[PDB]
Amino acid sequence: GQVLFQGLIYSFNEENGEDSTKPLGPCDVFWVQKDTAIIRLHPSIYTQVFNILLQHKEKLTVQDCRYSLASVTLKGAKALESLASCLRSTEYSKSFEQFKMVSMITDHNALPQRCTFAFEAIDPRHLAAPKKLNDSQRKTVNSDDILSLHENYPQDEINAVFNELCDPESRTQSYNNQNTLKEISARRYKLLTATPNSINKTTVPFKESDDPSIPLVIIRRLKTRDWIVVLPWFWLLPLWHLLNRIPRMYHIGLRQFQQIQYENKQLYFPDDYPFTQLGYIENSFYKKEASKTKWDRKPMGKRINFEKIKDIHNTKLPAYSGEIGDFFSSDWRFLQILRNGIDYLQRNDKTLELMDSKKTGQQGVRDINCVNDVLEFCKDYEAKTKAMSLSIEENIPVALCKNRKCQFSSSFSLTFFPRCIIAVSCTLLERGHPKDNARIYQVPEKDLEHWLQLAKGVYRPNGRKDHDLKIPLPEVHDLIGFITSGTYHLNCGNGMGIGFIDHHAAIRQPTRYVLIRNVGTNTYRLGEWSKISV
Amino acid sequence: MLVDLNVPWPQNSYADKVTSQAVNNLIKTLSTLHMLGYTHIAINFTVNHSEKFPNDVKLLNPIDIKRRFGELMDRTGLKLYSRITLIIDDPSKGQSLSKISQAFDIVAALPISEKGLTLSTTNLDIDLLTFQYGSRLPTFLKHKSICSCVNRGVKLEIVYGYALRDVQARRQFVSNVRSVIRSSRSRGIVIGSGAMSPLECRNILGVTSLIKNLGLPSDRCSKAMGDLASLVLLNGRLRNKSH
Amino acid sequence: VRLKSRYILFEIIFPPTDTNVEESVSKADILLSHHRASPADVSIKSILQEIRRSLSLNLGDYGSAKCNSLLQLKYFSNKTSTGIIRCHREDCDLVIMALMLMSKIGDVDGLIVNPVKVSGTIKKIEQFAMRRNSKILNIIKCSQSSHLSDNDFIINDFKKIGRENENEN
Amino acid sequence: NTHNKSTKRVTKHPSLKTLTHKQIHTTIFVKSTTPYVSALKRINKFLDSVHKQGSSYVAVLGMGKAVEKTLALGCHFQDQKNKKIEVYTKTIEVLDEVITEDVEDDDKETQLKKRAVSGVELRIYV
Amino acid sequence: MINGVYYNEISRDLDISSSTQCLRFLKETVIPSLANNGNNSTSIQYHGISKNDNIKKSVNKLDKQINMADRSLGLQQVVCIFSYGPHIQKMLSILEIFKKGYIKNNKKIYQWNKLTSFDIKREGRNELQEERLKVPILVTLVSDSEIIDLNLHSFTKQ
RNA sequence: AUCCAUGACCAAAGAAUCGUCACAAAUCGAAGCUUACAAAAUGGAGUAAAAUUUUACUCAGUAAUAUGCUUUGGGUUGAA
Repeated sequence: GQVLFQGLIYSFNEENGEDSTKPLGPCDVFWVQKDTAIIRLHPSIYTQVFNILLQHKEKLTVQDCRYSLASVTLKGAKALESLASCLRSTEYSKSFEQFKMVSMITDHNALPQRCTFAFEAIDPRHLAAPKKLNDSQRKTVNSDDILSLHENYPQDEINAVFNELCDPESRTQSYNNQNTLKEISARRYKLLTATPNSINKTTVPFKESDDPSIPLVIIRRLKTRDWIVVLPWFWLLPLWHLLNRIPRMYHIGLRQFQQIQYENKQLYFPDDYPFTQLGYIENSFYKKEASKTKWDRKPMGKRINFEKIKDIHNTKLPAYSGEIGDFFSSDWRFLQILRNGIDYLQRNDKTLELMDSKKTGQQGVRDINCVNDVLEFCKDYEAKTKAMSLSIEENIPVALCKNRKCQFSSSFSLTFFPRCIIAVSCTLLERGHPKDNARIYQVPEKDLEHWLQLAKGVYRPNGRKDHDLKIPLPEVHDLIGFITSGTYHLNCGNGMGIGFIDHHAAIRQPTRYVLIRNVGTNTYRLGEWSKISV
Repeated sequence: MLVDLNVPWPQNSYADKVTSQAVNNLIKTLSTLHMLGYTHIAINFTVNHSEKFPNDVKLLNPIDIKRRFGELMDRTGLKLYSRITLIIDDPSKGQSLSKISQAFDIVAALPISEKGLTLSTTNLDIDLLTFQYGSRLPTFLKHKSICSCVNRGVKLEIVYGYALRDVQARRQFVSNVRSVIRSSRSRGIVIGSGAMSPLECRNILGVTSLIKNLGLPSDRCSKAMGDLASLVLLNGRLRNKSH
Repeated sequence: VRLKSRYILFEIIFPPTDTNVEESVSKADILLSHHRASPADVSIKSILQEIRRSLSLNLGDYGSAKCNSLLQLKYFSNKTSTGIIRCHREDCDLVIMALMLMSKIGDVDGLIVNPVKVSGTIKKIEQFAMRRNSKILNIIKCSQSSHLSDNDFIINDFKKIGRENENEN
Repeated sequence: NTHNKSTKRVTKHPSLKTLTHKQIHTTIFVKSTTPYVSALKRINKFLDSVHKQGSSYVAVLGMGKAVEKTLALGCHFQDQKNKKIEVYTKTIEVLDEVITEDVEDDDKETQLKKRAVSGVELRIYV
Repeated sequence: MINGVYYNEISRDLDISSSTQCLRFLKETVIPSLANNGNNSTSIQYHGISKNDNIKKSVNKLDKQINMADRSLGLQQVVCIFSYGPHIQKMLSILEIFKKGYIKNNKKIYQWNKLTSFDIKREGRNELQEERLKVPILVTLVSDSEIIDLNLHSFTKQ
């Protein structure tokens, strides 16, 4: 069916005995005639996969055409209407008839899975002004002609025009005679003395063989819900000049892309993949420096003090004076160590215990009696084992279809096993505004009734909502997740965040509520979370 | 909502009945107060706590709220309540308030002399306290007398009505209100309005300034006619479970 | 810097306060009776003079001089008694005190001066006044057939006060 | 014949529409999860900026859950606001996806089907 | 009091939860008040809808009611169907389907619609606030003939 | 070759969190809660009664909840 693909791409290495795989990032794979494939990749993972294919170039052939093919992405409702105002054809082709008809939908979610277009356009500099497709005549499009698009598919006419992109000499001939601006101007000027003498045309005519034909492909991405247009490289500039003369067309950068994909409850490869070798670097090595550099470079007292905060938890452990974990990033190493230690503290003694008052100070013995010992173990492991040396590990896997939940003086280290997590989106039922790196706690079994009552609604005698009450607090071993992107969600009118939570935490909740608190604050807001199928 | 809870009922004691012109004036002033913005209203009643209370369980509240004003609780949404202002002067003369509790919703007290004032905060069943701001309050009242009652569920009341009648009463009102504010440390203060006429009523967004430029913090001026005045009414209505 | 300001929108209510009238009870009639026009003996000077009288008596020299520095009456209509006054931001409460503690404007008696809103810019009190008039007209044309209020005390006035005297940008 | 034992996943699609930049600025699609005061404010603010588009009415418009909700709003504008409204009952057709029916994931084969419902359009004048 | 419906500022004694009593009241109280004199009576076979029905038999009944075995030289088959509240969704499923198969014999049909409301008053959040709700009422006339001598200016023609 | 004190010059930066403020509209101001549906429209699923028809009901759970809820406002990577 040659429908577009969007998923996750790995890096296999099976060549000698023991082998494994590690997720890399998104990928776009498009099949053609069962023996040609086109792959689109983010630049960062471009080379690593590429050399892998070069391990079998005895059997395949590869063209690094990233300097010869260009693309443009279009989003919105009136998108195809604007693109169709700057494209004409050379001959009569059915794939332009379908393109003409479907450019009048204005709600692209109704269209089916596959909406590929492919044809040959003329030099867009002929028009000298964008022009409609005379579409106002026909305004009785129904849901019966849409079903025709699934049967009247021009397979051969797509393949023939497509194969003029996977061949360098064909798209070299595509430049056979590219016109300069002045000679196009002279050609247009020659239209003031035409023979019909009753027309007054503006667009220049088209020659049968002394002008180039530009192959062109348009595809639809369903998961991101947008339009790709794929074109030869040096042809991009003439087209892009017209596309920005539409009275209501706007160009966007990369931050707007992040915001758009945030609103639709979807991830974002650079910033929001903490289980990939580069997402982990972007999180724990690139944002942290950019934040600390502007933090410690303020006079003390003109910035938020992080280790001097009062009443964060119900009862205080003397390990951390103030806030938990790093102050500048979503620290996942602490999550792994803390959760693993909490699990080990219940090896056979179900009832945990926080601290015993001055048992002792410390074969390099590091006993695992109290939870304060786990916290000081995590404190020791940082700034004295990886701030003076290097070590790499992926403490964050992704959810797997199989079932490997449980586990257990030989190998009992707290950084040896990856702890599986899942990705969720949390919406706030009451006041709140979750920023980045905020923490996500489970709801304690005690005070569940109070939080449920707050969810249902508690009203003042006046008639409004009651907010100023006594907010109860949980322990420090109730930390189960982090939030990686969050701001005011305009599609619902209330604050919302997206983040990750520990997998074993969610599969044991008797309810579906969580508590959210920012970094450097002690206010706990309530929220409800829903899964994302990624 | 807005709550004003000191509209007087035209009757002096248990002997006389209500005439026609008095109720005619009361209806007009109620309509004006409804126009200005108030929604919930209570009706006052003054006795002396030393008189022969009717023995029967009826006709001890001659307000008759469900026959009169029946055409004002619809055709306009304002709701009405009932209250009585006992005047306490002696530490005796019986008539414990277990009887009139069921026949009203709000019970107040208006002490006159030192013995009465110290009795009122000692052990009664009132849920609100008031003073005679017209003239000559027994002065030098301190936190000692008022702390015990305000720690429990009692509230203080201001009327601002006497600031509108005459200058001579106005001066005494503005003198006594400062004392009562500073003695209670700005805790548990609510505002009523003594409206003897359809002229002596006022809006909201100015009287709050009238109390703010006398000593009350602006954070408390916005809860006098509001949450506290709503809570007193809520408790008074919820007291009706005696039956 | 630049000096701030506050604008106060004040109405005048003329309650009946007379016995042996027994009016009807309905949201239409109460508003239609309380909102009669002004007897035209009041003017733009009478209100200002009376509000100056009510300050130097209920407040002293240091209360009547912190407001009189900037106190101007901009717009006033007789068909509907709405008016607009201007003052300093930090000294607006004293003007409100002058407003309440003042009755019996000039020689006219038995009336209430009612400040209904205060706002910073002048562009917004105009919108508030328009919304207020629209609300009154809607509530007077919904109790029954509108023309049962045929006396036209105010009905022809809200439309015709559009921008006749409100071009004070 | 065949019983519709299609408990497998079904991805309901929005009804096909088409707009003209004049129906964009003079139309409201009342959702099922729309709070009452939300739509009340929206309608109250289109009847103030529709003259410049050369129109004289606002087309509230809804189906399913919306209908009674929609009608309630219409009531609030019929009386207690003194405006004239027109009511039209319409039929609508939408499209539903169904699978053709190792272990494979959600990405299965697709077939389209057509199903019809009924809704109401409600024109509120100025 | 703070209870019960309020139709045209007048208290009524009936319960919204039960449908039959409300339908009876709506049938014999307001319908003649909107559909005015028609020579003191016109051939109008009333029909009320409820959320518990079977649409096939109901549309068969509506088909029968508009043709009394092809009455010749008689009155007009004018039908009036009404509903209120959560039952309205069931009515439009009928009223449209009946119009679908009836135009398969290239015949025309004309209908009129009208909308009114019940008011309801109930206890709000706490014991000091009331809340008032609106419940919709929809009535529709189908004719099978041209304009009728009845007075229909408030109705909408479709 | 070391330290302390006073003075001059250069350079960095210009605190964070929580609560209250009357109107079928509000506030000293602004914004958000519009890709119309529960697969109950291959002409939905069932229960009772009486001679296909007539009369009574059950099934929609993140169910829905009415001028209601949520966010923000002086140098945003100092000088507007």
